[PDB]
Amino acid sequence: RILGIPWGFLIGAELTIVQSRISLVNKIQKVYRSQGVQIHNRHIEIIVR
Amino acid sequence: KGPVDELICRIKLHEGDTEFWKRRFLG
Repeated sequence: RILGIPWGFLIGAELTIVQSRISLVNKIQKVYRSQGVQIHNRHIEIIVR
Repeated sequence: KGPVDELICRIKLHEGDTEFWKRRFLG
């Protein structure tokens, strides 16, 4: 409602997507780093993508 | 769905006005 029709959903969905991307990778890496498992972010970002 | 100061005249729609939405995005 703050932004218009062509950008209320454009960047609004992007904010949800971008925030979820960094959140999802952190939570997944949190499990593996805690257990002493080293996995590059590439293998996780592909799944999150 | 219908079968006075008429203040509706000042309700300005900015559909398609890219410059207007950029200002609100900035602040």
